[PDB]
Amino acid sequence: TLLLQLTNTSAYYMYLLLLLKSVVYFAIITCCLLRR
Amino acid sequence: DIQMTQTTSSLSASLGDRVTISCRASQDIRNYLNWYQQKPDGTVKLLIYYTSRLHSGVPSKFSGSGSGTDYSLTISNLEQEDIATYFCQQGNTLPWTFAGGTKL
Amino acid sequence: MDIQMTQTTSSLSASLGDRVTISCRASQDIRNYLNWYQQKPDGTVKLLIYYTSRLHSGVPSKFSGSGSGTDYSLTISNLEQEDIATYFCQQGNTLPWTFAGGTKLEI
Amino acid sequence: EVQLQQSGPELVKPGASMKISCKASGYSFTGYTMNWVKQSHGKNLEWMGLINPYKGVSTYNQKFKDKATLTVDKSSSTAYMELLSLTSEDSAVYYCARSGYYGDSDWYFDVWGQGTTLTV
Amino acid sequence: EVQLQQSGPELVKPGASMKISCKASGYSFTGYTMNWVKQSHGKNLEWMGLINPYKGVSTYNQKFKDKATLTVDKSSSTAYMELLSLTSEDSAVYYCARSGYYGDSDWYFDVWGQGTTLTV
Amino acid sequence: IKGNHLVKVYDGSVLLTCDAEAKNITWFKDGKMIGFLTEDKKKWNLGSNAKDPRGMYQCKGSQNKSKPLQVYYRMCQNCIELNAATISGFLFAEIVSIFVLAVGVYFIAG
Amino acid sequence: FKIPIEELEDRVFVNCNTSITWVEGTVTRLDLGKRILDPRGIYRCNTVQVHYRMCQSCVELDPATVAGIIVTDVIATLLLALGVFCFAG
Amino acid sequence: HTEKVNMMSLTVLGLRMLFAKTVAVNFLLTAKLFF
Amino acid sequence: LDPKLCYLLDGILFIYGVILTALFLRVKF
Amino acid sequence: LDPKLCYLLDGILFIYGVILTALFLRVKF
Amino acid sequence: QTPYKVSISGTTVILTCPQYPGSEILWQHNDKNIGGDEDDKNIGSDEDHLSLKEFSELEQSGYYVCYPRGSKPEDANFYLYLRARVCENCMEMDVMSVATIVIVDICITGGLLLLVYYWSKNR
Amino acid sequence: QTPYKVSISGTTVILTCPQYPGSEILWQHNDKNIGGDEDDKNIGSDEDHLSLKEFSELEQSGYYVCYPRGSKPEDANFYLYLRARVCENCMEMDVMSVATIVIVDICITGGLLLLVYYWSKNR
Ligand SMILES: CC(C)CCC[C@@H](C)[C@H]1CC[C@H]2[C@@H]3CC=C4C[C@@H](O)CC[C@]4(C)[C@H]3CC[C@]12C
Repeated sequence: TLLLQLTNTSAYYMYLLLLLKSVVYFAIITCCLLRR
Repeated sequence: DIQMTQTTSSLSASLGDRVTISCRASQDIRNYLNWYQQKPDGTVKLLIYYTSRLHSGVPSKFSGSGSGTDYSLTISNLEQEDIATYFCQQGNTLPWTFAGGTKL
Repeated sequence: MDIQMTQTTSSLSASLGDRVTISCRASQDIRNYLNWYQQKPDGTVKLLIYYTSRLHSGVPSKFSGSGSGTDYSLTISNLEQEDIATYFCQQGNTLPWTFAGGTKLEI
Repeated sequence: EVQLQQSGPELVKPGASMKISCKASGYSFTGYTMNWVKQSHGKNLEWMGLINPYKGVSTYNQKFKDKATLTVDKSSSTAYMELLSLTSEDSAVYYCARSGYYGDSDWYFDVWGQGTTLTV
Repeated sequence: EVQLQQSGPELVKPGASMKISCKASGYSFTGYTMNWVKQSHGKNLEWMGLINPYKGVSTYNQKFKDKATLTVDKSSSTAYMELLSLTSEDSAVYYCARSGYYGDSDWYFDVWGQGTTLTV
Repeated sequence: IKGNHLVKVYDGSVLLTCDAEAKNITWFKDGKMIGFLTEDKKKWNLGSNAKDPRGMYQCKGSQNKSKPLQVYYRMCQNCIELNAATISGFLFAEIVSIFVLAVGVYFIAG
Repeated sequence: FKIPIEELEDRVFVNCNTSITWVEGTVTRLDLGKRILDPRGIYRCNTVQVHYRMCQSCVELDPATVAGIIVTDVIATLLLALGVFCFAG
Repeated sequence: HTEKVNMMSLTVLGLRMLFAKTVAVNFLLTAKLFF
Repeated sequence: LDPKLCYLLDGILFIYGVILTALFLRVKF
Repeated sequence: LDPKLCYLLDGILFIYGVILTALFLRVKF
Repeated sequence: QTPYKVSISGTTVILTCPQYPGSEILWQHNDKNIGGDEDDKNIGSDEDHLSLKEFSELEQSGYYVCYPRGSKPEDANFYLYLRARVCENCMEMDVMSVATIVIVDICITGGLLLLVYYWSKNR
Repeated sequence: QTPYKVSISGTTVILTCPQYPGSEILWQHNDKNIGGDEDDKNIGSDEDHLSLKEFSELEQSGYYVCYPRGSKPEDANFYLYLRARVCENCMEMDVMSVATIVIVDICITGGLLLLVYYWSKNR
């Protein structure tokens, strides 16, 4: 069950990195929507 | 509430004698009985419990016996302080029913 | 800082079959850490008692010792022509492990 | 030394409510179940009931549920009885009897009280 | 059996450098510490130091820190001492003694060598 | 036990006993006064092993202060594996996510 | 009497001096399967009400993370509603 | 041990639910920005 | 434990993909 | 490896769904 | 003859004895007296609720029996055997409960998106 | 009393004993001596380190104490209890490394999105 924990805590940072990229993409789309 | 009557309601015991106190119950109480020493001035203390054991501070001259219904107390070398009444107390079912006892 | 470990007796007079003790006093408390080496006349030495309580592997059982703190002693009986030697003690607490002057038996 | 001290005669009017304290000393009051045994007619003992000192919960004889109500005071280390509708028959001597807390020792009364002769 | 043979007695002139070997046989040599002990004047034993055969790290006496140097050729199961700046005070027997590897058993010298009468 | 070695270690939590009188044991940590406990519980807990309890612990009882026992737990619960599959998946997700965001920003100029 | 419960080879089975008479719950010696399946029930040997919560579907949810994911899921769905608010506005 | 592994699995699932929500909101915001 | 929550969210996204696939095939014709 | 292949399936489902709904909204321009 | 409702809640176990109504009920663990006044205050037999704060799976577990006041522990022949690996702030949920909560979340997400879409259509 | 600094990488643990300088440093494990020639060549030793290559989960975990040459094992001034988990290429993602990874990736994403915006606006 150790390798399952390793995959889970690798995914917990992978998806959080995807969340940070999606948050900054949300920031740029909000900036361009305010430009819109 | 099992009635607890002694077969010997009152008896005469001489000084320095070994006299047993017969106690009986309506039903078997699974040896759950205690004997109590009540001095006639009013003060009362635990003599023995569970018909065989001995309380702390109780003298070794007091011990009980019997299984089932007929229970007895063994008292040896009666003194002037030993002249009192004694109560067998059923400790089996609620409520704990005492007995009439016998004077000495 | 080294322990100046000395023996009170350097030459002990004894005889065959005698039970005699050998004294060795330490400068400090060395918590039951001694050894008891014997020196043959040709110079060949060996260990007899280590830790002052247990005996060496292959030693005769006639060698024994006791003591704790600073006063330690060796108990030996039935001295033979093989047992004439010089007997040593050493400390084990602090480096360097210092020996003593050694007690030589006399027949 | 474990000591159980009560009040005196405690003269109480008939038909009223009577109180009889029982002070606990030499031991922890909440650690030992204190029963209440009444000397009926000067010759026969019978059991009124008990009260848990640690939690205040009381268990009574089925004949004498309405005769008295047992309360305790943890700060005062005293056990109280509050007799309800006492008659000339109910004038008797009341013993407070300590025992063991749990079910293996709550059935023998180890140390008793002097007993207050509730006379009218 | 376990036994340690040493070099012969050498009449080494003062001021030169001597080399005495001591073989180790009958046991795993690299797993037991070799302690080098000098018997001055034929009476008083003096402990000069130990060299660990495995690591090669050697701890010396405070007096003989500079006057002695221990080396080990592990392949031939030998323990060497390169005595340097010899004096007539060094005309003594120089045993090598096996103790245990670890601190619970390195303080007793189990078996001892024959002894090189290093005459100066 | 020998020479002030009183603090021992024995259930996710770490059980940390001390060898002293069972009246009052004071648990110091990091060279300062951190704890002082009562009787009948000399097994002071800092947390589960997954919450990596570490540091110098020392107890003081009726005898002298115990010499410090430094626990060092590295039960990870936060350790990622740098195997080829995991780093390959992370690089794949990184490249795909940055490319998808780039397509999102390539089509925004109008 | 004091009817015992045996945990041998990670399995629960009741042992008595006579026959076991089950009355209610999950079902001399009567097997109950493993202990990880959490058996319960009343077993009256002519009596014990056994209970097991060796939790293997067991979660240690801390309030900080499960509160954070909720308070960010709610604001994510709120911004999604703001996105659908621009569908026809 | 496993009681924290399961909580890690649930918070990965919650992060992925919220990732699907944030991908949906970015897609809808970009599409309405183009519209 | 619980490695099948991933398959649950993958099933949710597969439902989303197939209800876009049906719409795309319908409006494509 | 089962959660990792499940996450690979998740990634390809995200990309397939995103591309397909991008085309489907390209139709409704 | 009701069973003992064992109310596990975090690092706290609540045993109940609803077999005897009204009577004061004491508790015994492994034929050793527990509940009420004891050495440790982590255990309290309030009413029928035998609370077990900081439950240990090895030393506070095992046999449990309730008996009313005025009844012997040896008289009772209806015991409980408890094993429960409790855990701090720690629920127990299967895969079906997680499926339920994700289905509820996606359903209320859709039901709020449709509501916001219609309130935007109106104004 | 400098604490025993420990450097775990992958499946090997390197127990450094910063006190006892200069002298030979030995080692002890569960009151049994290691750090020399023995049956297993996995547990090495050095002038300051006890490198347990291929560190086991529990077969090599216990009380690890250094003592200098000459000093007794119980004469050592310090102890360490080690119980660690190992992998093939695990790294401990502590808060500093996680924050650094997040800030590096968010700066990378910002720079790439700015550059993509620039060349998309240019064409
Ligand atoms: C998912 C987030 C992070 C990034 C979003 C990127 C994708 C999904 C976005 C970025 C630009 C978008 C496109 C921009 C322009 C057009 C052409 C128009 O006729 C219809 C919609 C369509 C086809 C959009 C569909 C979705 C789209 C491709």
